[PDB]
Formats: sequence, structure tokens, C-alpha cells
Amino acid sequence: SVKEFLAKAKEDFLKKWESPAQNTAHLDQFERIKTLGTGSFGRVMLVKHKETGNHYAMKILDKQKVVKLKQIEHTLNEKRILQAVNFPFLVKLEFSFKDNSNLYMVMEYVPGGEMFSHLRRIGRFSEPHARFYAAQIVLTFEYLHSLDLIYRDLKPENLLIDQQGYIQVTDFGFAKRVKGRTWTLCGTPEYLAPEIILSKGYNKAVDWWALGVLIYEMAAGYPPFFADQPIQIYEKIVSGKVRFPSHFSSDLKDLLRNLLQVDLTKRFGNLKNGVNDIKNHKWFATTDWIAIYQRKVEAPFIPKFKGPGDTSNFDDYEEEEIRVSINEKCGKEFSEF
Amino acid sequence: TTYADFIASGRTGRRNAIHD
Ligand SMILES: O=C(c1cccc(Cl)c1)[C@H]1CNC[C@@H]1c1ccc2c(=O)[nH]cnc2c1
Repeated sequence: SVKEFLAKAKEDFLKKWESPAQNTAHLDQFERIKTLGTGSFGRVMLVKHKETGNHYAMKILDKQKVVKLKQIEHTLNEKRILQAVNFPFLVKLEFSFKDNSNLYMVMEYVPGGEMFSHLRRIGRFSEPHARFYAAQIVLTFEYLHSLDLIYRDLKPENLLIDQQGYIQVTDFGFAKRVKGRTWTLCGTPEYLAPEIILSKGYNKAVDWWALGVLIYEMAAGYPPFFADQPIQIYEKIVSGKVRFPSHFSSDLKDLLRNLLQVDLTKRFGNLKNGVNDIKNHKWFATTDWIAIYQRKVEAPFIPKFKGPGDTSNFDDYEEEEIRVSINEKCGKEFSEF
Repeated sequence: TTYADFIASGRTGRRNAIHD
């Protein structure tokens, strides 16, 4: 049944995986409005598609910067994976294309902003609020992992809240399809599993560890391992010690001890019963997984929405022109994009 | 309090990914 669903899902995913959509729009088809976020090798902007008037979020990557940061293959992974997946809590890729200078991915615009912004402002979420979001991640990971995908960058900065108050997972820049083990040091310091820090060779269990960090941060207001410098964060992560706020329920602590488990033969998500050890944990006893998947559960809050194109749920960023060189850069490197 | 220690730390803004 779940197995039945995942089978058809894999069948759909593979058709697209083997025959990726490519070159499905052009820069001039979009009016650029405002930067929604920005950092290494690119930015994401709110745009309007001229022929339809729809708004989208367009990620713009500078090919030369991608090459210097050694992110060529990770970028190809991101686009090939995003064009192939389909799940209610995964942001959709509607168009992609490239020009002499940049790569572009045009995604649904999610006007409610990042969970990060809301969580930092409110301080922490109640357990029922955190459980509502955590449930959607659990199902999204059940989906991605069944397609042999590892996501590798779970954090509130990468989770958007939509107009119904549900989560859309974005930022697939480190996602990878791999059977068996992989070794790349990537992720965000507060969310790395011990085996990534220790250069061990790792698999989807790192996403389940990251879910434990995320649930902790949502419910506490701060992550379980924090310091002023990454090295001190890593020393805390590998120590085997974790402390919980005194307001955490006993069921919540027990789930987190099993997720934030350094020993892989004991980490929930990674045992004989797979994701079911998580879905059937007492902390989730009230969660109706089907109702969540169907978006039938009432959300903890609906973001304020002041009209189409409104960005007030996003921070302001310095704006920079989109320059397109008269010469093609890095054509060979990104030919399959 | 742990919360006060977090709020006074330099890592309450958006966190960058790492890579080699
Ligand atoms: O700005 C971003 C980004 C992420 C990776 C590379 C570059 Cl260049 C930019 C991402 C970071 N976390 C979320 C942010 C973002 C913001 C809005 C949307 C959106 O409205 N639809 C889809 N994805 C988004 C991502």
C-alpha cells in the first residue's frame, strides 16, 4: 500500500530521470522583480512569467562560480533530480535553461517565506506545531530515499511555508542519487551526522540524523549542538552527548535520542523497520500520515499574504544586475543542463 | 540559560553550507 504508492512513484521518477527535460524557457520570458535569497555561486529571485503573469522563484547560478567552488556535478545532480521528482512537500521545477553566463532553475514561488525566519522570530514552536512540520519531512524522506536519493541539507533555511501553512522542501544542491555509500563532505555544520565529520562513508542515515537536529531546533529554539565556530560544533556532535530543555516531553526526548544516535546500528530510520520505527513512535501517535499527505490537517499558522507578488515574508537583499557575457562560459562542463 | 547563550552567539543568522 505505502509499498504500492512508492512503486508507481519510482516508475514515474525513472522515466524523467533517464530522459531529463532541458531548455524549456528563456530569460527574456521573465520579468525580474526582487531577490528572495543569496549566497554561494548564485541567488534566487522573484520573477513574473510574461506570457502567463504567473510568479516564480528563479534560481540563478553563475557557471564560472560553480566551477571554482567545485560544484559542477552537484549542480547537475540538483537539476536532474528536481526535474524528476513529484511529492506534495517538494517544490516543483517548472522550467530550466542556461545562457552564456548562467544556469537558471524556475520553481514555484512560495510566498510564506523560510521556516527559519518564522522560527527565529517566534523563538520556538510548540510540540504539536513541530510535529506537524516533522511529519511532512518524514514522508518526504520516505519518498526521496525510496528513489535512492539522499537530500543532505535539511535545515529551517531550506524549508518554505506555503499559503496553506504546509512545508515545501527546497535547495536540492547537495541531493544525489546513490545506491550504497558516498563520501562527500557537504551539509551545514549544525546538521552534520558524526559519520560525515569523521570522513567515514555514509548513506541515507545522515538525513535521519538531520531530522533529529531539525525537530530539536524547532521545539527548543536553538540546535542541539551550537558554538561560535564549526570545529567546536563538530566536537560536540561526535562526543555522544546531547542535553534537552526541561520542557521537552519524555516522548520527544526518546525520539530524539534514537534519531541523534551516533551508533548507526541503533539510529532510527536505519534499522530493519526503516522509517516505520519513526512513524510508529509514541511522539507521532496522533499523526494521521495519510491526512498529512492529503493536506487535510489544519496547519498551526498561515503566513500573512498581502497580494500576488508580495515578498514581505522574505528578508531584503542587495540587488545585482544579471550580466550575460557575449562569450559562452564552461559550455562543456554544463552541456547536459 | 541555553537560549541566552544561543541568542548571544554568532550563529543565529542563516548558516552557510560547507564543502571541501
Ligand atoms: O536563495 C536560495 C538559494 C539556495 C541555493 C543557492 C542559491 Cl544561489 C540561492 C534558497 C535558500 N533557502 C531557500 C531560498 C529559496 C527562497 C525561495 C524559494 C521559492 O520561493 N521557491 C523555491 N525555492 C526557493 C528557495
